Amino acid sequence: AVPKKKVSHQKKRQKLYGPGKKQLKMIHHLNKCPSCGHYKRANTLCMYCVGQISHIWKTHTAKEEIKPRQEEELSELDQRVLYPGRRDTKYTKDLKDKDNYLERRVRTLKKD
Amino acid sequence: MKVNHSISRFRPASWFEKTKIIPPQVYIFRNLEYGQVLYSQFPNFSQTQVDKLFVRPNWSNRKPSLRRDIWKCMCVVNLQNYKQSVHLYQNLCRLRYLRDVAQRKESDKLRKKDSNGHVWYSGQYRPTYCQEAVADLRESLLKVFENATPAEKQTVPAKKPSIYWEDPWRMGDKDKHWNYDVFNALGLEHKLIQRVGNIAREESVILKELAKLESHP
Amino acid sequence: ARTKFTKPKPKQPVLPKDKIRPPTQLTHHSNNLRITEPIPPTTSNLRCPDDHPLWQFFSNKKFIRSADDLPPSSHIRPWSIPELRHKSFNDLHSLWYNCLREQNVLARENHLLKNIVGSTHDEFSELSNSIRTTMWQIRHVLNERE
Amino acid sequence: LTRPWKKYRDGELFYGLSKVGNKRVPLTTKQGNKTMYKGTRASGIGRHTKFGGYVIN
Amino acid sequence: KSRGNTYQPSTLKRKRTFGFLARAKSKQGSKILKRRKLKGRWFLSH
Amino acid sequence: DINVSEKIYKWTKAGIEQGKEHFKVGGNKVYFPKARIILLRPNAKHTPYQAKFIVPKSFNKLDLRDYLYHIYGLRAMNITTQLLHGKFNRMNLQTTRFREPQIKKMTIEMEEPFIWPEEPRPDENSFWDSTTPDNMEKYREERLNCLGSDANKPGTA
Amino acid sequence: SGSYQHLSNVGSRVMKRLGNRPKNFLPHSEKFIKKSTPEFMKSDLKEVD
RNA sequence: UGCUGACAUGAGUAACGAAAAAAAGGUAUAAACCUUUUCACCUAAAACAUAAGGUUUAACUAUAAAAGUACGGCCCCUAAUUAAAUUGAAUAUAAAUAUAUUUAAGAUGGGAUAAUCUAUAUUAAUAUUUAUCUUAAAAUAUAUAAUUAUAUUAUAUAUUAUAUAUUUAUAUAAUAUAAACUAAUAAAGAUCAGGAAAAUUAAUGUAUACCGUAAUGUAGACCGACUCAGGUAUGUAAGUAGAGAAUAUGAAGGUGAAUUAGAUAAUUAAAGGGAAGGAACUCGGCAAAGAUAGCUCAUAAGUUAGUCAAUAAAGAGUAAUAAGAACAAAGUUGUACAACUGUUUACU
RNA sequence: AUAUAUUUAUUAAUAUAUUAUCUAUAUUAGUUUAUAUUUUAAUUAUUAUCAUAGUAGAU
Ligand SMILES: [Mg+2]
Ligand SMILES: [Mg+2]
Ligand SMILES: [Mg+2]
Ligand SMILES: [Mg+2]
Ligand SMILES: [Mg+2]
Ligand SMILES: [Mg+2]
Ligand SMILES: [Mg+2]
Ligand SMILES: [Mg+2]
Ligand SMILES: [Mg+2]
Ligand SMILES: [Mg+2]
Ligand SMILES: [Mg+2]
Ligand SMILES: [Mg+2]
Ligand SMILES: [Mg+2]
Ligand SMILES: [Mg+2]
Ligand SMILES: [Mg+2]
Ligand SMILES: [Mg+2]
Ligand SMILES: [Mg+2]
Ligand SMILES: [Mg+2]
Ligand SMILES: [Mg+2]
Ligand SMILES: [Mg+2]
Ligand SMILES: [Mg+2]
Ligand SMILES: [Mg+2]
Ligand SMILES: [Mg+2]
Ligand SMILES: [Mg+2]
Ligand SMILES: [Mg+2]
Ligand SMILES: [Mg+2]
Ligand SMILES: [Mg+2]
Ligand SMILES: [Mg+2]
Ligand SMILES: [Mg+2]
Ligand SMILES: [Mg+2]
Ligand SMILES: [Mg+2]
Ligand SMILES: [Mg+2]
Ligand SMILES: [Mg+2]
Ligand SMILES: [Mg+2]
Repeated sequence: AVPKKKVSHQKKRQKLYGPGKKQLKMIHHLNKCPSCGHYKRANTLCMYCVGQISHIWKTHTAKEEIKPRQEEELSELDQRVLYPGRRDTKYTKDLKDKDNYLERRVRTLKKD
Repeated sequence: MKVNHSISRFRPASWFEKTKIIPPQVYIFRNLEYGQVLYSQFPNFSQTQVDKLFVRPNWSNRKPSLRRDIWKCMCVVNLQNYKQSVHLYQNLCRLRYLRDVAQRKESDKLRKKDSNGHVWYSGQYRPTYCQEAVADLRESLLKVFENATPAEKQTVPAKKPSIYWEDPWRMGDKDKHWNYDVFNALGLEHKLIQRVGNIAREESVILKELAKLESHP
Repeated sequence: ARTKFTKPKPKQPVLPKDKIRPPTQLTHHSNNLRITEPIPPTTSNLRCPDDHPLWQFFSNKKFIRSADDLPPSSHIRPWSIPELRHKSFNDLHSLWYNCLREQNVLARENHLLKNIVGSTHDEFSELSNSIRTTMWQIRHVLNERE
Repeated sequence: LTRPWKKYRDGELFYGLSKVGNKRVPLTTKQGNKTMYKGTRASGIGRHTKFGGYVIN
Repeated sequence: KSRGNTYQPSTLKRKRTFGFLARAKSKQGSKILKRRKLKGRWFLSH
Repeated sequence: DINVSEKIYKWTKAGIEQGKEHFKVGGNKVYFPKARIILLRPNAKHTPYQAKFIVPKSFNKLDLRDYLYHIYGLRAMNITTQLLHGKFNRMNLQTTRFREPQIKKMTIEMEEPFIWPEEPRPDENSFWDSTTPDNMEKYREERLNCLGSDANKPGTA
Repeated sequence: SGSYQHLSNVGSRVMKRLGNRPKNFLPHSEKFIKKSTPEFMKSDLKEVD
């Protein structure tokens, strides 16, 4: 149940890169988005076109933010004396830097 | 053995007049760590009142501890009659129950929410509770007075109800709040608590001395 | 355990209506009591005086002195031991506490700078050290005099 | 996931940097049994009473 | 039963039986205190 | 005739009325103190009638009351101490660990409210400008962590 | 950069060791400081104790 | 089976460590972070308060607030015990040191006042553990001061009406559910016979020291190499139901995880059902299956007389007569060894 | 009870929508329950979850 001899360069390579199943395949099923105009996968939907429509829904069916009447009537001075600034920890500071561990999808290339 | 003290039960008006321990008035205390507020019928408060007031404690409105070092008296309201004092105490407690259990959803949207959607806090201190107590006291007082208002001399001109804050800052503006005609009808006066000695250290002597003055007769 | 052979327990006794003591309270809270928005405290109700002693912890009522406001190093020099020898105990006492008062002001500024901004300008630190030099020079003169 | 920016195990601790180190550091006030009393040279005034109080001299 | 948890911390015992005074107030304790000092060790005792 | 607490109140009232100490002056006279106290900005849990200080560690509650009255003329009615802890720290994992200094802070209740001055805008005070130091530290960490091919990656400093 | 270190002197032994580095091994630290600073406050001259 | 450093093979293989999740929005950056709703798990805990411990990990640098009255340490006092301490010459001993007496230290323990809120200082004089049984009487129901049966055996504070110094306190008289539970004297059974130590008045006096206080604390915040199914002290631990802190649900709270998404091949583990046989299996009924009350009756032989046997086996009473939660509840006998309850090989 | 339309005269009523079936005092110290007291604090019908797939009978 253990290797009896070190596996040579030849055996290792032909085992991993030899067969056709282990090697990844060319993506031949790409089409042109009827709406976006760019590349898209066959029998799927264009993410950008889907994304922008979802954006339209979001901005037209968004719930108004709850802004209590009490807060907007306070002067800057009362806000400072009543809601002083506070310092954030390393975990909290890193969490706000969301551009270092979250990233948006990439716009697909255009198909002619 | 007298296990039961003056503060164990809820003392009605009949008890107060027979005993006459204090003039008709309701003390309002605040907590200096969690920022919560406790309503008391006496200058002293114990665990029974805390339990009867914080019935629905969660990570935001945690149940406070009966550690006297972090409780301070915020406002002492004096009322013309003992019936008024008892009626105010009941009204204040009802709002706390409504605001904590019955109508928590509608109370929440009125509170100030910071980023992440939580109620604003600097540590475990949330000022919204103190502000809520002031607003509830104003509303309870208004509902207390509207029920009974002789508008005349029944037997003797009643003493003008008054209010005793620690500092004028705690109460809101005198114009957009605490300016309804009803209060002016009874001549509610906004007065400040005597501030010479160690307030917290010598609160008991202050409250009695203010109690004697309140009972002018 | 609640077996199928269990029978319901008898109902609790009930005091007859003719002997029940009337409660000491009949009226209660108001059922027309509505929730109002919180009322914040406002500083417009305050009268914070302009002569308030804590102002001695600030320089000309300023949060933190800038480079221009701070006394430049060229124009300044700490006292010298011979100079202090020509001073009476009362005057040396007066100088000591004046040194201490500005030391408190500079300490407040250093802490604010080094705990929030983090800058290493240490202009305030150097000024405090110069005052500290004078303070011990005063102490030396008194001991030598005694 | 305690830290959303660390999806996989990288050896990071739950808190702090190292779980081990010197323990021979001098004692302070905040640490010790409930009967410990370090002190801060801030009280050399008065005399403890027999009951367990204090009397300012 | 499971082992490995032989060290159960306690500041009182740790200081009383391995502390500085727990060794500075005895002949044998002093000897090891000075041996560590001669070797140049930073942390003489607990 | 009267309780102890009532007498304490009377003494404080008497002191204020006569323009004299509202406390009892001790007999150990310090003629040239070297203690410095740092004023601290208010927290949310405070009121405009209080003030917080970073006092020396070996500083009694009575000491601050005398310190304020005799040097500044400010009278503190109630003084209360909060002594903080010291977290373990190490500039690098190779060095010995030692606790951060313990800082003693006391809060005082006063008679005349105080409101701090407005903080400078970033365009007038050279010292009060947090962009430069934070930017340098970001540059510091970036160049200490760039190991291999990340040397050519553009920096955000 | 809140550390409260300026208000006290804790770790005297460690601070002395760090601040009194052997002179033979200064080039070890000189490389560290140089590689970790912007070009517009760095001079090509050796420092002085 | 050489020492140290670097890099290979096993190999992009095993594994990602008890588990319920889903949509919308922060955000045309999210399975993993935050919010709202739905669903679910823990609920005599995975909740709430704590002790010890610890790289402060917390709701964070502007940060954990105490004269005391249930707030602890600190301080007074000591137990087990400890001590380069004290006693021509305490005793003994190759040195180290040991012994006896004093003194000092040592909590896991003891320490008056208190919401009608309380005052600790200086001077002077002189209680091991354990139960609330029986009779009595009042009061109640059927019957006729006689009899049967029945809750109660003692305190805990409100109201009404009277008498005292004069609306403050006491006293008197009458009214006021049941089941648990709490501290105090009461009364009393057994032998296993149950800690040590530190006054009252009279006058004067009190400007209230220092430390602890965050969060985790049946655990991702301590001991276990690990964000380890292991170890870790205390009090509450909603209701419904029950003898019960068992078992079932769960109000409120917390929570649903450094792995996800599909088919679930052979095979493995943990479970459910199984015709006709029913131990033929197997070293060996190992494993699995088997419960006709849980309350009230009844209960043999033997025997050391102890319902030991015994929760005896079978049996009976209570709606069940086809069944429908969970938990408690798993037969009889002969022989060898040992009287019995207990202890033992941390890890065969 | 609030809000919008209609009728009536800001009261009352109809229609619609939303929300809730709480709470507080007494019965001698604490908890639970029960009753009386205060308020407006409802009955039905059909679902759902948990108890081994809770369990039995079918399929
Ligand atoms: Mg107090
Ligand atoms: Mg601790
Ligand atoms: Mg080990
Ligand atoms: Mg030992
Ligand atoms: Mg403290
Ligand atoms: Mg070799
Ligand atoms: Mg393989
Ligand atoms: Mg495989
Ligand atoms: Mg796998
Ligand atoms: Mg999303
Ligand atoms: Mg259970
Ligand atoms: Mg239960
Ligand atoms: Mg907890
Ligand atoms: Mg002693
Ligand atoms: Mg103890
Ligand atoms: Mg804690
Ligand atoms: Mg806590
Ligand atoms: Mg664990
Ligand atoms: Mg550990
Ligand atoms: Mg629930
Ligand atoms: Mg938790
Ligand atoms: Mg997991
Ligand atoms: Mg079968
Ligand atoms: Mg069959
Ligand atoms: Mg066979
Ligand atoms: Mg066979
Ligand atoms: Mg078996
Ligand atoms: Mg027989
Ligand atoms: Mg069983
Ligand atoms: Mg035989
Ligand atoms: Mg045996
Ligand atoms: Mg046995
Ligand atoms: Mg064994
Ligand atoms: Mg469940």
